[PDB]
Amino acid sequence: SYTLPSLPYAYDALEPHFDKQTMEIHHTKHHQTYVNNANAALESLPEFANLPVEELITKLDQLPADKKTVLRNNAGGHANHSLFWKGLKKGTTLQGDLKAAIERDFGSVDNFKAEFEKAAASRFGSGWAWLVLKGDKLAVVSTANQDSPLMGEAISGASGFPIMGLDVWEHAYYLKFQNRRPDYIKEFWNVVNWDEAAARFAAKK
Amino acid sequence: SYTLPSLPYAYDALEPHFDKQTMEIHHTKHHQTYVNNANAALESLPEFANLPVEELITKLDQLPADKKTVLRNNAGGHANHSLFWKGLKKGTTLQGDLKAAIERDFGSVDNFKAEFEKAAASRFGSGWAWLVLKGDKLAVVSTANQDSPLMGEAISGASGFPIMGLDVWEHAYYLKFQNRRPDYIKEFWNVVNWDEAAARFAAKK
Ligand SMILES: [Mn+2]
Ligand SMILES: [Mn+2]
Repeated sequence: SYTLPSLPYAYDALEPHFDKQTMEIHHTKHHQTYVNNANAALESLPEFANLPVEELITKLDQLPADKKTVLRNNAGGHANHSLFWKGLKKGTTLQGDLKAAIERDFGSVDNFKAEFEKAAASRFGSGWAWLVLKGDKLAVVSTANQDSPLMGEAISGASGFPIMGLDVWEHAYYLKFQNRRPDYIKEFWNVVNWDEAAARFAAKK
Repeated sequence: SYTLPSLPYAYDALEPHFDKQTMEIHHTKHHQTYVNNANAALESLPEFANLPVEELITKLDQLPADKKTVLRNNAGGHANHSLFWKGLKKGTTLQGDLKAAIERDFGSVDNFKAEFEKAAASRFGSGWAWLVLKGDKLAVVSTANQDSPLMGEAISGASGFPIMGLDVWEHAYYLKFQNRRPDYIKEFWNVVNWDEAAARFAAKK
């Protein structure tokens, strides 16, 4: 039984970058729905229901053929948004090991940002832009809908351990930005939680 | 080169069903961008640039590998939205041979509406819900992002001649309905142009 996590901050804690109205709807309506549908799909699968959502999405091919898609979509949605909320915070600073790794793997922070922005803006339709750790190297990848790199290349077209990510489904930015996804992407730099990103980069698991 | 077609009515002609602000943005920003992106990719393809968009999406497999996805997405977007605007109109009535065909193929108008509503709601992520004519029979199907049944089954996962369609990308309904897509789908019944659908059904292609 998956529980919708509470946000680690107020709905307007990311203002003036991400709007409070969207933060509320995004959490209480969209995430709520993924949790509901994932839970409904796992009702007849107690063997899989006890696994953490992050582990479940790595075992999608282990599910009954008729449960793969519904759980890929909703367990993926739950896993992705849970990471999203924790990966957002104002006032942090990229530094330490993670900053060194980005400069090492991308040449510079600006280099990395340009590549991330490209992935985020070029994601056609619904999806996510990610900064992942593929073994020893950091990389920028994107996925469609609620797919996660944790699902593997065969399913998601991407792979690696997510360090941080940006939701580019239109519901994530339409109320305030409408079609202006690039403005939303720029604002993201102001709220991406480098402290949590650093924590994940340290864990690597 | 492609050009953004003018709407067949004022931006507020679909009120109180589809909001005027969305009609404006959807047309002048979203549709415009597909036209812009398609033209940019076709600049270097004089042998394809002269083709009507509806014809171009039937030959995506003929394009250079590096041009297939960008044109599938943008030429698809242009073709889809062009159909969409003409497929909307207030005050129409589903009747004639189209209605009889719907009743024959789905058992009843209400049965058809339920199936269309289901397909429209079940399209996960960005996409379209379609009423298509194939094998001389009407059927409900959905496609991802800007894919069209006219692109064929291999690419779009669907086939047939579109009679009418509903855009379920979040930008099409978020301003007024937010996450409540089913409500948006219900309102669609109030603006779906049965006259144009009937004309398309008559022509058969
Ligand atoms: Mn989201
Ligand atoms: Mn659209």
